[PDB]
Amino acid sequence: NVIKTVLTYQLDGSNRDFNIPFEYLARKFVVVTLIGVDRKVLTINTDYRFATRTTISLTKAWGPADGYTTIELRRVTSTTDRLVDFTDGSILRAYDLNVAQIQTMHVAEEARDLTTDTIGVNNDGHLDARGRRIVNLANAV
Amino acid sequence: IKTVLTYQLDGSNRDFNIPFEYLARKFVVVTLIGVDRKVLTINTDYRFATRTTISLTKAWGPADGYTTIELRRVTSTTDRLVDFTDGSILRAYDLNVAQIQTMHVAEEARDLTTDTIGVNNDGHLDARGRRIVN
Amino acid sequence: KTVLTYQLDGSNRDFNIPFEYLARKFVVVTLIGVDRKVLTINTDYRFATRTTISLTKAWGPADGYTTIELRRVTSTTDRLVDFTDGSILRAYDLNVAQIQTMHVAEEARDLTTDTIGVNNDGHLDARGRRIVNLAN
Amino acid sequence: RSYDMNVETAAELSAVNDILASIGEPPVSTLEGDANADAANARRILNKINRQIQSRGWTFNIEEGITLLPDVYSNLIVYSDDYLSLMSTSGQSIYVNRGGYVYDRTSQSDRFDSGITVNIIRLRDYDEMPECFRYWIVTKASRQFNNRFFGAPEVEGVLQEEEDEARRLCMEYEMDYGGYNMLDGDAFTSGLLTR
Amino acid sequence: MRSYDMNVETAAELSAVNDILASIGEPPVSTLEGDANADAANARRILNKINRQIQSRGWTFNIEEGITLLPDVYSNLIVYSDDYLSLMSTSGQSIYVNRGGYVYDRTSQSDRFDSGITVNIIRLRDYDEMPECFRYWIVTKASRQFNNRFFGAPEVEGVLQEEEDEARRLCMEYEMDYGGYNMLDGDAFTSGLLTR
Amino acid sequence: MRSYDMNVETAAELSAVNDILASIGEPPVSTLEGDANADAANARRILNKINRQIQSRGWTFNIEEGITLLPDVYSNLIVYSDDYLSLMSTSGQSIYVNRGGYVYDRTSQSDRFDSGITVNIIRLRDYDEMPECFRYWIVTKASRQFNNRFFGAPEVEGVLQEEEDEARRLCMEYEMDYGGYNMLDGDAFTSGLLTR
Amino acid sequence: KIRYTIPSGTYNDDTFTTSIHIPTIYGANFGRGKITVLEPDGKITVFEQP
Repeated sequence: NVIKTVLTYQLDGSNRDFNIPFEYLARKFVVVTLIGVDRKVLTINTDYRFATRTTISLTKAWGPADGYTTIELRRVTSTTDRLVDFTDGSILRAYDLNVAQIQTMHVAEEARDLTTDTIGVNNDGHLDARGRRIVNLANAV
Repeated sequence: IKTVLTYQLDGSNRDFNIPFEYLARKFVVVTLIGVDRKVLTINTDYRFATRTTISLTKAWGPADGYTTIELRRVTSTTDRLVDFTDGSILRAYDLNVAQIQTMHVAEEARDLTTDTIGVNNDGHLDARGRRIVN
Repeated sequence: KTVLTYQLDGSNRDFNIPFEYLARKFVVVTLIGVDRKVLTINTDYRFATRTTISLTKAWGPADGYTTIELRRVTSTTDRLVDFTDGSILRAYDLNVAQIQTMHVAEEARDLTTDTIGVNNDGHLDARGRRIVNLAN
Repeated sequence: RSYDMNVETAAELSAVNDILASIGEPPVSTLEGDANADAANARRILNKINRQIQSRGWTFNIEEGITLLPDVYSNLIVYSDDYLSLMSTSGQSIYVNRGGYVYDRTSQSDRFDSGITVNIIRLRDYDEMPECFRYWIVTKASRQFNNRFFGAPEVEGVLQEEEDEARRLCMEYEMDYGGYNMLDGDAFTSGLLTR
Repeated sequence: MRSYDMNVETAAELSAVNDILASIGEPPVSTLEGDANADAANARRILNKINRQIQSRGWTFNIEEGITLLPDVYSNLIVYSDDYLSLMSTSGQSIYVNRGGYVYDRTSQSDRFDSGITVNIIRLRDYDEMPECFRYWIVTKASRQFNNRFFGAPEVEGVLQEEEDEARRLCMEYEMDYGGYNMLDGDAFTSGLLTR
Repeated sequence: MRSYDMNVETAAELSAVNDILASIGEPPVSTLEGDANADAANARRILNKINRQIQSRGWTFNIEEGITLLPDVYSNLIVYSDDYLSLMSTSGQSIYVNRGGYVYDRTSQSDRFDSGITVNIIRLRDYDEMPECFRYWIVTKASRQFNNRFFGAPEVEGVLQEEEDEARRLCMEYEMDYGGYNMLDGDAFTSGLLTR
Repeated sequence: KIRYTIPSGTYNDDTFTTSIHIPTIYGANFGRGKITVLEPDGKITVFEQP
């Protein structure tokens, strides 16, 4: 039910450190986007930093004055590019087997957490749009 | 075939069948659906009478405030049942369980239609008496 | 993408398969008419190549079925690779073991997006459908 | 190893591997299949120790003022097997287990019109324990595992020392979490301090 | 629980494992990458175990006071990670527990938060991030436990018992020097009593 | 004496027996049903023996005060069952004993009662009905007595002796927490002395 | 144990199976036992007895 791969925090205009609760295999798999009037994606080394493996430090504080109410931390694991590919000559290793298993789990888990990209039931009995517009509704009757 | 299914609640019944395959009992989640949603605990509120059925210690119904019960499979993504350790014998059982566990998560990944709006016969978007927020 | 449709009134049988599939039982072919018709493989379509399906009969908009849907449904219960002790561990078998779960995940990325999804502007793109039964 | 990964490992498998490591055995990669006696024995001792330490009673796990609602028809409150401790909120306790149901010994009744309010300890998972408590559970489980399934006496003296230290750090956690004060936090002395 | 063996080895972690291996007389390994070395793999597991245990005890350098934990805006849940070795209140009796992997207010019986909570938290750090004296104590304690579990030499047990006590003593000296604690003016209660 | 072998096996009783079996290093059994397992049968016999013994000691949770035992209207006999682990008077010196399986008033030298008698009684309870701490003490004491009689390992003896002492201590902590006894206002004598 | 080159016409496309005949392989029939087919790359497929 509750999404574990997409974490979004309120932006107060003075806090620049945000926690990463979910696992990830590469820092590029973590996507930092500021939500507000628009959804602005941030750059790995110019807009933020990995202060620790569980903490993202923004270079600049963002807030409602900047037009961004929330910041979102989302894991996007590569589906076409696998981190481990076995060869007919390679020594089988525990690390390679772990990464292959974990990468498929993240892809499966990210698929199971797609209520973020649709209208799904939140903790309460309410369908959640999660701070974006329902565009192209057009006429109503 | 479905990893999520719901049974209507009456005070007479206490046994509910589990159709799906679960690797661990903690992967099965039992919730009471009414005006309020309540997750039950493994031993105080129910039990596993057999592998494929769950028996509640208490009978529930409209008087208690819950008209339906939901039996859902939630395989753990963070807590993997298999972790390969260096210098350990590579067993085919470990490889198969690692493949099944990630498959179960992906199997539940294609059952989010229940937790979504859904589409009508007319092709509209049917919010089943649910407010849309944010 | 795991779902694609072709509408061909003229005499044509061949439809290129965009998605990768592990087994022929995973590709399911339906006819989207007034009511959907699920077609068996041997009677209705042959795999002329791994990339293309040659659906027997025209099945054109002359019939109600008009367009043809190529859907990938990977089986969760059935695993194409089952590791057995005493068998040579093959890099192919290890690689395809992850792929089957990934394909199921890919098919899930489209089933949820089907009813309602998010467009490239980061907004939920409705298909022009009223939100009925909505509670205030 | 490439990439700056951030991944977790299941704590129960880590706890079991710590128990097998205590007697010098290689770790297992998995805990299911029901064909591994070491997995069955270590996991069973881990649950027993986890159950036993939680039942002792700590500020973080003693839930105060919890209401247990009876059945609407039978008016029976189930006395759960996972109720490690059930007491009254104050004074002498009056509720006992009688046939799996909460029984009021003073009034001699299993029937309750409304929910009772009790001081309850309900069994939690090993994952939900504080890190110091997890170490104490694992250390105590390892010590019990050696006494029952290894039997080496030099391991006993080592794990006896470790459990004593493990319990000490959990006792430090209880006081830091408790924040107990005998002047104003005290139930009786706080009244005596009013001028 | 954080995976110790899934990241690149640091020079200090390589040094620590070889020190643990030396305790029973195993020769040093060049890398922590999988070479089917059961002893090195066992040493790393005990190294991680002792690293978590000593950090969770609590020290001025690693106890973070006044830390805000932010909730998810749409779920109102604050995650209680397994890397939170200790989570307390800033003052008085603590009210937050772990329930299902999320922060739970036991007094209010709620896991929903509209705003961040301020807690006294110990978060797991890398062994590379430990002070030098604390690294020595972790290795000494890991070496002692490693010998007890996988060799059991009683002569090695006695010496590492003395080494750990000395290693813990020097960590206590570090913690007092780092803390700079004063019972007159650095005291919460007595400093108020000193005003004339 | 109540039969321990003749009813359905419960999860706790099965868990208790496997705990007792583990004390000498025996693997767990799936069921308590007769499979010619002498060790499991021996463990269940000691489990029942220890269960009766600790309950008969007397605790606030299991001592029933003011219980009325009713006689048979046509025989005027009150049965003194073997499940009455203790039978006392509510106050002062006790006057009832067991004579031929029936309650006997030793002061009046009669076993005939026209009406119910009020007694402080301990009645045998299932091991399920015991508090978690008391279940652990019963298992720990049964495990110690099982090893003493059927294996006799001296190293196991020493550890189980220490475990029983800890188990009994935690049952004593439960006794006072459950009891909530006060010497000022909860005292039979002092509370009267506190009135001004 | 026998080395067998699979002949033409054994593969059926409507079933996507290459079915080999045991009497063709051995010149003989069999009653009981698991059958293992070993490919040169190491792929093992095991056939349980009907």
